[PDB]
Amino acid sequence: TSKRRNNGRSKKGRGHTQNVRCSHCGRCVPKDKAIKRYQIKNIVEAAAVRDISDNSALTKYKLPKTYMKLEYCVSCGIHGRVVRVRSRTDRRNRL
Amino acid sequence: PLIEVDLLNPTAASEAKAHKMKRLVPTPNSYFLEIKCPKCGATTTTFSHAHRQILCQKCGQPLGQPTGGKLKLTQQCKFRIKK
Amino acid sequence: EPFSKKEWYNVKVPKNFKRRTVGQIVVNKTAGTRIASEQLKGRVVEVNLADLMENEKFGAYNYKFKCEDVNGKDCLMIFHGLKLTTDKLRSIVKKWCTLIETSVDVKTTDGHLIRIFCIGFTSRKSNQIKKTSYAKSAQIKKIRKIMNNLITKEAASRELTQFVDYLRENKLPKEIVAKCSKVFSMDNVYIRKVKILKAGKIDSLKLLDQHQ
RNA sequence: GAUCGCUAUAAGAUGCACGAGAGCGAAAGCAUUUCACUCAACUGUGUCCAUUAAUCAAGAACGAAAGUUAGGGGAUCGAAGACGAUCAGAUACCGUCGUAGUCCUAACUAUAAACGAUGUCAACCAAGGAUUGGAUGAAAACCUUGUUCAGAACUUAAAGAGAAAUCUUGAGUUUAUGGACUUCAGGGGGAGUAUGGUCACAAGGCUGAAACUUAAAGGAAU
RNA sequence: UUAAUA
Repeated sequence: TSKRRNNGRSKKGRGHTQNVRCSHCGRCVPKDKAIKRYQIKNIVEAAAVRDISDNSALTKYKLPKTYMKLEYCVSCGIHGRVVRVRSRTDRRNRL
Repeated sequence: PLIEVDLLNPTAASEAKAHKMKRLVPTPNSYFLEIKCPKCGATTTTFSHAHRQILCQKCGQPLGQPTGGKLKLTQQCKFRIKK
Repeated sequence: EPFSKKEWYNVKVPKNFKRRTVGQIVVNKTAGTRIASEQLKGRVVEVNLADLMENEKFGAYNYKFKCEDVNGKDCLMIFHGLKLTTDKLRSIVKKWCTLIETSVDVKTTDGHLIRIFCIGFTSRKSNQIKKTSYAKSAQIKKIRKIMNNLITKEAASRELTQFVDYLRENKLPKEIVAKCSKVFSMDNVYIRKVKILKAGKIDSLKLLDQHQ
């Protein structure tokens, strides 16, 4: 029956939550049920950082980063290896 | 509780910690006090948890402000507990 | 050849900034009923603030200017707006804190009508142990009303040109933090965008005062 | 003269990041900030009444989405439909276009995996750490701590229960069987079907069998 | 990308 005590959600004291769109499928998933991951990366890959820094017109300009929050449905979180299927006794670990 | 204490003779500290109703014999946490006026020498007796502006009987150096559970007496108002 | 008819004009920003020339802008040469000085009348130039001041402590601000006349191969610019750099705006949004946003419509002393946007964030404390730092709905409205009133006093009293140079000094963000700290712990206060809702009247002599 | 780039406009819709096992609400549900009008609850109380209470056939308000009626709006998406691919075929999945619809106002409809699949009220009840809103001491609104009231939760159990999964703010206190009240079920199908009654503009909703058929259908775990 | 049946 109940594979999870919380039913796979994060909703406890309410009846409805708004929807969000899967970043890969475009599916509609509720805000709590969606798999939310955060990403902070530089706009230049590790190979090209040296090339840009060589020929630059600015004194010591610091390369900016990009920040975006990605939300995945369950199907596209498992398939994209964002999350894995865990053991029956290891499902309970929340760290 | 697994460890148990006497239910007829609770300690003075234990009864003080408990809720005002959940004591052995329920007692109020409030009291009646009088406030000497900053302006004059008269003492006005009033409830501890008054729910209105407290004025002197002489003038009205307002002596207290009602704030959701206990009178907010002015910093210069001295009081004693009426027993 | 496509560039055979093209001309390059020098761009001049007002004297408020350390750097007076920011680049060159292209326009086709004149034609029958097409004058380049007439065509370079609605061009908006966007340049970083770390270039107009020649210091990189101003790098997270983009400034925009419009052209008001062509004074002999020179486009005399006037201030058109300012906006936080996209990387900076998204780098100051922490997760477990309350975000406070506001916008004010202020009429300057010299007649310009502008819109100013302010952002803020409830912060942690030195000895704070609990993870979250949220504010009640009462404290948010108190903070917003303070930063709404405080930003209006500093902006309405001064003209558009001197108010913009005031924004370069951190007095306003520092003063907001030092006046909303008696309600809640605030750390990051920035003016993310300034618009110009209604362009006030300008004169050539006033513009000449603005340009040397 | 597309895609692309800058600048300007005017409607529709939406309300990112903050946004959480956080809050509010009887449930459905509720997210730009300001001002009003309300409402509810918690806490505080040497304030008042004095049983006014609990659960409730009949009956009555609210009831997601879709759907219906009549105006306005008609951006995006898009049941139907039309193309192009894939395939043995593809009326589908993939791509392009696109009507009703999606949005607002007034009136219907009254159904959902409307779920915590766990009725409402009340008593007793093992160890914790944390959090939301108060009251109260200490430490100089914010924050760190002691106590206590209310709320959504979480962890441990060699204990209690259960067929087990699991439950512990109960699914415990039950063959050592009785705290109060209401609703529902009686092997699987036929079947929420036929007929009868009633509600609705309609789709449909509420009530609701029988003949016949069959030794299994089903639940949790290895 | 496609992969029906006993």
